[PDB]
Amino acid sequence: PTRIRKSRKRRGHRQMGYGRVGGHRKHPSGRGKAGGLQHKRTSFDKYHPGYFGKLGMRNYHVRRNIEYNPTINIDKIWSLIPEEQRDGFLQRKSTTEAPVVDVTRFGFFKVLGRGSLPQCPIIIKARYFSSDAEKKLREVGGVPLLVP
Amino acid sequence: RKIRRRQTRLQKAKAIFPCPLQKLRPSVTRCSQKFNLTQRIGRGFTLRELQGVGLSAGKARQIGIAVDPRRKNKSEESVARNVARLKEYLSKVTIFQAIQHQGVVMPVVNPKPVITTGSIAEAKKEVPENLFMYLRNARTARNRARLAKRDAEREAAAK
Amino acid sequence: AGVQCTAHSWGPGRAVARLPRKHGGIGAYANFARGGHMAHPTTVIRRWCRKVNLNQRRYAVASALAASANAALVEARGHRIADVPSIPLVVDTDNVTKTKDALAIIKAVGVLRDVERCKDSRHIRAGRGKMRNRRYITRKGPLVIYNTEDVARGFRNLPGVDLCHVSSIRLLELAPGSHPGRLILWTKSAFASLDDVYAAKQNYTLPRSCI
Amino acid sequence: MKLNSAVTASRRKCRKAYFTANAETRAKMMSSRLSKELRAEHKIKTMPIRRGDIVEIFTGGHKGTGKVVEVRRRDYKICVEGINQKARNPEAKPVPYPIHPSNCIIKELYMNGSRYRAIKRRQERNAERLARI
RNA sequence: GAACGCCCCGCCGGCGGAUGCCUCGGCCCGGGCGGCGACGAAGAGCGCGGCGGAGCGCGAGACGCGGUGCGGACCCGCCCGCCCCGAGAAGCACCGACCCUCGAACGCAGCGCGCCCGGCGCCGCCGCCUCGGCGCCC
RNA sequence: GGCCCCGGGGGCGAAGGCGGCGCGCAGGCCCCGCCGGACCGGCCUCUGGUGCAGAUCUCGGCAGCAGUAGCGCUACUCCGCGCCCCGGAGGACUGAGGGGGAGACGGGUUCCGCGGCGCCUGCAUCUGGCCGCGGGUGACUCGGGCCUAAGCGGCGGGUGAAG
RNA sequence: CGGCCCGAGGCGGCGGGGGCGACGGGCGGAACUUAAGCAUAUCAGUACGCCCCGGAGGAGAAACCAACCGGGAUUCCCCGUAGCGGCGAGCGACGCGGGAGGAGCCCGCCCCGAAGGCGCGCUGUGGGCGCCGCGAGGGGGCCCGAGGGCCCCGCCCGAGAGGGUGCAAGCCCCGUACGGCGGGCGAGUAGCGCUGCUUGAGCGUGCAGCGCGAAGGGAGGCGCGGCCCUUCCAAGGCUAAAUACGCCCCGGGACCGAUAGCGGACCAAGUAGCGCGAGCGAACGGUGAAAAGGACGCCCGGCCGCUCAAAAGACCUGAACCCGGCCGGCGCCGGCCCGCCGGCCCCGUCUCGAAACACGGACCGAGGAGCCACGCGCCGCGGCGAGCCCGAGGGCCCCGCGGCGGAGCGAGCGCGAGACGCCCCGGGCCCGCCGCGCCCCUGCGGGCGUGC
Ligand SMILES: [K+]
Ligand SMILES: [K+]
Ligand SMILES: [K+]
Ligand SMILES: [K+]
Ligand SMILES: [K+]
Ligand SMILES: [K+]
Ligand SMILES: [K+]
Ligand SMILES: [K+]
Ligand SMILES: [K+]
Ligand SMILES: [K+]
Ligand SMILES: [K+]
Ligand SMILES: [K+]
Ligand SMILES: [K+]
Ligand SMILES: [K+]
Ligand SMILES: [K+]
Ligand SMILES: [K+]
Ligand SMILES: [K+]
Ligand SMILES: [K+]
Ligand SMILES: [K+]
Ligand SMILES: [K+]
Ligand SMILES: [K+]
Ligand SMILES: [K+]
Ligand SMILES: [K+]
Ligand SMILES: [K+]
Ligand SMILES: [K+]
Ligand SMILES: [K+]
Ligand SMILES: [K+]
Ligand SMILES: [K+]
Ligand SMILES: [K+]
Ligand SMILES: [K+]
Ligand SMILES: [K+]
Ligand SMILES: [K+]
Ligand SMILES: [K+]
Ligand SMILES: [K+]
Ligand SMILES: [K+]
Ligand SMILES: [K+]
Ligand SMILES: [K+]
Ligand SMILES: [K+]
Ligand SMILES: [K+]
Ligand SMILES: [K+]
Ligand SMILES: [K+]
Ligand SMILES: [K+]
Ligand SMILES: [Mg+2]
Ligand SMILES: [Mg+2]
Ligand SMILES: [Mg+2]
Ligand SMILES: [Mg+2]
Ligand SMILES: [Mg+2]
Ligand SMILES: [Mg+2]
Ligand SMILES: [Mg+2]
Ligand SMILES: [Mg+2]
Ligand SMILES: [Mg+2]
Ligand SMILES: [Mg+2]
Ligand SMILES: [Mg+2]
Ligand SMILES: [Mg+2]
Ligand SMILES: [Mg+2]
Ligand SMILES: [Mg+2]
Ligand SMILES: [Mg+2]
Ligand SMILES: [Mg+2]
Ligand SMILES: [Mg+2]
Ligand SMILES: [Mg+2]
Ligand SMILES: [Mg+2]
Ligand SMILES: [Mg+2]
Ligand SMILES: [Mg+2]
Ligand SMILES: [Mg+2]
Ligand SMILES: [Mg+2]
Ligand SMILES: [Mg+2]
Ligand SMILES: [Mg+2]
Ligand SMILES: [Mg+2]
Ligand SMILES: [Mg+2]
Ligand SMILES: [Mg+2]
Ligand SMILES: [Mg+2]
Ligand SMILES: [Mg+2]
Ligand SMILES: [Mg+2]
Ligand SMILES: [Mg+2]
Repeated sequence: PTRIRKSRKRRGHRQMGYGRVGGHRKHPSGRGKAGGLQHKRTSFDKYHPGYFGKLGMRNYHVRRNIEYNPTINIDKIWSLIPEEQRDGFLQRKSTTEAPVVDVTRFGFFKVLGRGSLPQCPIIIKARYFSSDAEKKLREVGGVPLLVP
Repeated sequence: RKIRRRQTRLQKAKAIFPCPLQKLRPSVTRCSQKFNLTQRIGRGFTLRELQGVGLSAGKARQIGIAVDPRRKNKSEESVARNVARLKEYLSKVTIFQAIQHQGVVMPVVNPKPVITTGSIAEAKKEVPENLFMYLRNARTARNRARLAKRDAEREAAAK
Repeated sequence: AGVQCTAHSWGPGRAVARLPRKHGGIGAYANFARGGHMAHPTTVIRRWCRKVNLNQRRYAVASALAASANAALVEARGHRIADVPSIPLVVDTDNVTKTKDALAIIKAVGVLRDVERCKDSRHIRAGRGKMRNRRYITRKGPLVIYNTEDVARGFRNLPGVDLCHVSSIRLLELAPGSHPGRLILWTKSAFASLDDVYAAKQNYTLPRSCI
Repeated sequence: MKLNSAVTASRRKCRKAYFTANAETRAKMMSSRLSKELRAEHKIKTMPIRRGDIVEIFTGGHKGTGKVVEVRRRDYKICVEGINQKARNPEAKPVPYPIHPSNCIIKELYMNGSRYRAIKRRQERNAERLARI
C-alpha cells in the first residue's frame, strides 16, 4: 500500500533522502555487474571468491535422470514401516519371520549409515550400500540384499 | 477459457451419445531410471497385444480402442499387462436409455508399497560375507584391468 | 497517449525553457505540459490478485461461522436481534416460492425489524460513484443458508437478503465490510449437514479450541 | 434483479437510448394510464397517447382537462387545449404549456380501425399470459 | 494644504473564467465475428432537396424508385400532404433494380482524338480455325 | 466494502463562494451571517495518477510602463446642405524607359448594377478590391487540339532476393 | 503429297492483377544503446523496406528421443541449467514428468495395358444462436413555482436491474422476473574439401556458393581408425482439433470527468489553419420545469416596468491578479487601544563562505516530478511442520505433478556423517578431498590407524 511507505514522508524536503552535495543522478557506477576487476575489486574479493576464471571438466549435454541418485540413512528405515505394525515386529525379534523393506519402492537407491537401528532383525533390499550401513545392519542380525 | 472448453466438450458428447469422449489407451511404463516402477496412459495398443485377443487394427478402431502400430513391446510382461487390459474392456462394452462414461476410461492406478516378511537364514545364502568389498570389486573392474595391462607391457619392453 | 504528436527541443539560445515543442513552439511531451504523457503511465501488468493458502482460507470461514453463534457479536455487528428466539437460529421451512409467504416466516420468528432496517435505508451515494453504475446503497440484513429445499425464489427479492447453498459458503458474505458477525437463518437441512460438509474436506481437521 | 445478459444496466447506455430512440419506440414510451371506467370496459392498463383524446391532469401546476391538439415527440411532451402559458395582453394568442404524458390519465379515446384492432390484439396476448399463470 | 499613491472601516460596480456540481464522450478487460474486388473494390472528383452552405445520404430513376412483411398518426420553419375497419404520416427488417468522370482501370490520351460501323486493352490454361521450317521422313 | 435503534444529513436549502467567532503546539478542524440552487458525509477495514513559491517550468488571463514611443513618393483651396465621396471654378503633379493604354504568368469572381455601414478601410467616411441582393465571359478566319526541338516514355527481351 | 516434331497469328469459355495501423508465412536488414573508453560481443536474428495467403496460418504421422523393469506424428500450457562468451559485460535450449486436444493416409518404383476424365493419352490414362410478444401493485392530509418532501395508514413482489417524469418514486410511464417460434522402397542427390552467414551446439546448430561425388544407408551433444550393440529409412505429397489476433458489433469496470480522458464529448476533427512538397495540426461542453426570448407608457438609445420561483436576459455557480465610484485611515514581530518606543537585509540554490556587483524569480489561477513489473538480500507477522505447496488443468467451494527442504564433499572415477552440549562461544571427535604405518578375504579391492 502506497499510504504506509517511507517515500511519502519526504513531501516538502527538496530531495528525497539523496543529499544536497551528491544528489540523485542516473548511473554513477555503471550498469549491472561491470567493474568487478577494476573499481569494484574491493567488493568482489571480499564477498565473491571464485567468481572469475575456469575450473574443471565440461560436459556438452548432461543426462539429468542418469546422474539422479536418491539416498536414505538407516535411522530413517523403520519409519517406512506403518505404525500399526512396528510394535509387533519389535515384540517378536524373529529370524524366521523378519520384516522385509525394499527401499526402491519408496524411491531410494543407496543406503547410508548415519544413526542406529533398534535391536530387531530386519531385511533391507537396495541397489547399493555404504560400508558402515552394512556393518551396523549385520550388528543387529539383519541382512543386506541387492534387487533389480 | 475454462468455460469455453467445458462447453465444447458438452456439445461433442451429445453428438456421439452414448460413446464416451475418450478412446481406450494402453498402460505403459514411465521412461527413465527415475520413474520406472510406475505406469501411465500411453498412445495406442500394439499389434502383438491385439493379436492376443483376436482383433484387427481396423476392427478394434471401430469399437473405441486406439491402435499405435509404431510402438514395439520391449518385454513379455508388457504384453500380459495390456492383453488383460484389452480382455477386461471387451467385457464392459455393449454394441447397438444408455450410460455415457465420463473421464478417462479405466484409469491407471499405482499402488502404495507394502512390507513383507521372510527368514534371516534363507537370505544369507544370497549374499557373500563382505558385501561392500563385493560391490567395490565390480565397480572398479574395468579400471583395474587397464592398469594391469599397462604394467605387463612395462616388462615386455623392459626385457 | 501524449506521444502521437511530433515535438523536439529548441535548445538554448532562444530565451525559452528546454522542453520539447511542437512546430510553432507549443509545449509538449512532458508530464508538466498540457497534453503530455504521464510521468509513469498506469499499466495492466500490475499484480491484481493475491494468494492465500488453503489452510488459512478454511480457518477464515470457520472463524467467521463461529462468530455468528454469539448474540453479543451479532448485535455489535449491526443487526437487530432483540426479538429473536435463538441466535443460532434454525428454522424448518422446506419449500418457499411466493415472497408473501417468505415474508411471513421472517416475521413469525423475529427477524422482521432487520429487513425493514434494510428496506428503509436505500439512498443515492455521495460521490462520483453514482456515474459509474453504483448509484444506490442499501444496508445488509439476514443470510439464509439452504441445502435441499427451494427457497431462493421467495427470499431473493427482499431488500438486504442473500442466499448460500451450504456446500459452498462465501467469506465475503459472512463478514460484510470485513466484520465477522452476520445474522444467519439456517434451514433445517442446511444446519444438519454442517458436519458432513466438514467431513468431505480431505485430510483436514478443524483448529484447536482455546480459552 | 435482472438476469438477461443482452440487456444493459449501464446508466450511460440507458440515457443514450432514451435520446436517439427511433420514432416507433418514442410513441410507446409516451403512454398513459387508462381511467378505471375504461379499464373495466377494455381490460387494458395503459395506452399510447394520441391526438384526439381527453385527459385529466394531476401532480402538476397546470391541472385540468382537455383535448390533445399536438404531440411534440422530440420533447416527449403533449399540448392540451386550454392549458396555456399565462399571457401578457388581453387580446394576444394562447401559448400552450406542454405536458408530459405520464402526468396524465386518459378519460376518452380516439377510435378508428387500427385502434380497435391493436386493443384486441393486446387482450388476446394478455389472456395467453393469464392462462399460463 | 489639497491631489496622486497606499491600507481597508465598510457598501456597491467592472474585467476575467477558477471552484463546485453535471455528461449522448474517452480508456481498460472479456465475448462474438472474421463477411472485399474485372459481376469494376478501397479511395478520389463532380452533381442531386420547393425555398438548401457544411456534414450524413444518394447517383441524371440522384436528400431517392419498386416488392413482401410489420407499424398506425404524424411530417423540427414556411408550405404542401395524409386523416375513414384500411383509404395509410413517422418508423423498422429483408429482397429486386438504377448506379455520371477518374481509380487494379481496359481503343489511344486526360478532357483532346482514332480505327471500324457489333465493336476495338495485357497475361495464362484448355480447345479450335488458318499457317511457317534446306527439323526427322515419305 | 461496512455501520450510522422504527433506520444517517438535505428546496423548512446540499456542494461551492465572501466575511466573522471559537478549538488545536501545529498540519488543520468546527460553527454563524450573506450568497448559491442539488446533492453530501462522521467512525472501522481496503486502495492510489494523493498535498507546490520556485524548474530561462506548461497553458490561460493580465498590470505598471502610458494617453507614452509612434501615424520615401512636391499640394491643396473656395462654393454647392458638403466627408479624404460627387459637381463646378482655380492651383499643381506623374512627364511617352509614364502614377498612361494593353498582354503573358500567378490570383479566382476581386468584374457590373442597385443597396448599406455591423467588420475591415492603423484619422474620418455618406468612400471602397469591405457587407447584402441580382447579374455577366457567344469564334470556319484569335489561341488551344496538330508538327517536331532539347528531352521523356515504350520495345520479343536482359538483369537483380524483390521493389 | 501427306504424317509426326518444333514454332506463329486469330477466335471461344474460364482464371489472374488491386485493397487492410492486428494475428500468420517468406526474404533483405540497421544504428542509437550496454560493456562506465572501444574494435569481438550486446542491442536484435528487433525497427524499417519488399513479396504472399487465410479465417486462422504455419507445423505434422520419425533417416525421433533415449540407455529405462523405456517411450512413440504436429501444436499449445505448467515445470527447470547443460553450455556459449575480450570465459568480460552479457547470452541460453532441451528430454523425462503433469495436463488441453487427439486421426490417420498417399504417390513414384513393380503388375495389368486403354479396361480411362476418349479431338487427350502408349514419352502411360485407368485399375491392383437469432426472430416475436404479454407483463403486477397508492392513497389521504400539510406544504411548494412544481411533491419523486414531511406526517399517517396500505398493496404487489419468480418483478426492490435500471432509465424517464417540474425536487430522493417497487405501486405515474417504459422496462425487470415468469415463455413461445424458427431449430520393391526418390542422384548432380547424401556426403566430403575450401569459403560466407547463422546457432547454447562447444575440431560445426542450421543454411548456402563453387569443386568433387556414393550404395544399402542415417543417428546415438568431443575428433580420427577398427569391432560390436541399440534404434530409425532422407533426397516426393495431403491432413481436423487443442493455439493467436486489430478494424466492427455486444456486455462489464474500486478507471478519466472538459488544461483530465483518444489529437477529436461542441448539427459540419484528421476539420479550420500552415508548408513547393514529404508532412504538421488546433481552440471551442452547461439559460429555464416551460422560450413563456422580454408587455404598457414616457422622452429622443435611455428610463419605467412586464414574463418568471428567480433574470437565470445570452445566459449555472462566478474565486484570484488588476481596476472605477461613495465612506474611513497614513511592511512583519512585541508591549500598550493605537501611534509612539524597541527588534528585523531577499527568498530558493551550488558552496569553506551569499544581503551580495553569483544565478532563477512582474503578478495571479489551474496542471506539475520515486509509481508499476521482475530478480536478489535481510527483517517482521500468519498457517502448517520432516515436511510443505489456490501449477497448468478438471468438477470466494471441491480435486490437483513437478518443485524446494530432507547430506555433504570431490575436477572427476566417486565415496558418505553421532560423542559430548538449556542457549551462545570454544574444545574434542566423525564424513569428503591430499598424503602416508600396519594386517587381510572376493584384491591398485576390504579392514584398522596416523598428519596439515
Ligand atoms: K537515503
Ligand atoms: K557523497
Ligand atoms: K554514468
Ligand atoms: K553507465
Ligand atoms: K565484472
Ligand atoms: K583450462
Ligand atoms: K511521435
Ligand atoms: K529549461
Ligand atoms: K534551463
Ligand atoms: K495450505
Ligand atoms: K475462504
Ligand atoms: K512606453
Ligand atoms: K453605396
Ligand atoms: K535473381
Ligand atoms: K540485421
Ligand atoms: K548498434
Ligand atoms: K562507439
Ligand atoms: K558500440
Ligand atoms: K565475445
Ligand atoms: K555483435
Ligand atoms: K569488460
Ligand atoms: K485426452
Ligand atoms: K410523472
Ligand atoms: K547424379
Ligand atoms: K551438394
Ligand atoms: K550464437
Ligand atoms: K567452446
Ligand atoms: K571451387
Ligand atoms: K557416443
Ligand atoms: K550434436
Ligand atoms: K558427437
Ligand atoms: K487537445
Ligand atoms: K545553483
Ligand atoms: K555549479
Ligand atoms: K568552494
Ligand atoms: K541567500
Ligand atoms: K559583493
Ligand atoms: K542589490
Ligand atoms: K555561489
Ligand atoms: K554572471
Ligand atoms: K538574482
Ligand atoms: K579431487
Ligand atoms: Mg532534514
Ligand atoms: Mg522548494
Ligand atoms: Mg552520490
Ligand atoms: Mg563531490
Ligand atoms: Mg542536486
Ligand atoms: Mg524547448
Ligand atoms: Mg493528456
Ligand atoms: Mg466532493
Ligand atoms: Mg450540402
Ligand atoms: Mg476508361
Ligand atoms: Mg485515481
Ligand atoms: Mg502526481
Ligand atoms: Mg504557482
Ligand atoms: Mg512636372
Ligand atoms: Mg467595383
Ligand atoms: Mg479608421
Ligand atoms: Mg490560324
Ligand atoms: Mg483469349
Ligand atoms: Mg533504447
Ligand atoms: Mg560504452
Ligand atoms: Mg557511459
Ligand atoms: Mg562513445
Ligand atoms: Mg541470440
Ligand atoms: Mg494449413
Ligand atoms: Mg551469433
Ligand atoms: Mg503441409
Ligand atoms: Mg482535450
Ligand atoms: Mg453568470
Ligand atoms: Mg557542481
Ligand atoms: Mg550556473
Ligand atoms: Mg530575471
Ligand atoms: Mg496547483
